Amino acid sequence: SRYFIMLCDNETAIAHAKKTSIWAVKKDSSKRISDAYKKASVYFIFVAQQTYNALGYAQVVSDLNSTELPFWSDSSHAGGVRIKWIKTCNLFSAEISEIVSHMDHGSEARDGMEMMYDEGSRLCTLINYAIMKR
Repeated sequence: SRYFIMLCDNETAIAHAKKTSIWAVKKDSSKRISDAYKKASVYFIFVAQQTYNALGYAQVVSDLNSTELPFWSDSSHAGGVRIKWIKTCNLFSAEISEIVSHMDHGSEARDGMEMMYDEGSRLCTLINYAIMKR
């Protein structure tokens, strides 16, 4: 399993993705994600950019496609992927936020980056736990 963070700075993008199960992948992250999709189960963990709220996580279930992008995409995006939502939420967890704060080997997460297996596993557990506690 391989895990990537999507930092959402646009409420309409996440709302649309929660309804339509498509995400737009940035040109700078697309090569790594597409390659990972061919080699492993790939998960996107969605986090709000401004607050580090947990928004959910999903499995990627199609490869990068420049011909299927959601309406909110722009010239920074290479293509879309279809996703399968596993959990959806909108909550603040200080434990989740701390992981995001240090995801770039001690520096703050960057949108589209791949995280370590341990970080992905922990984040998915923390999302499940936060949901069951709220």
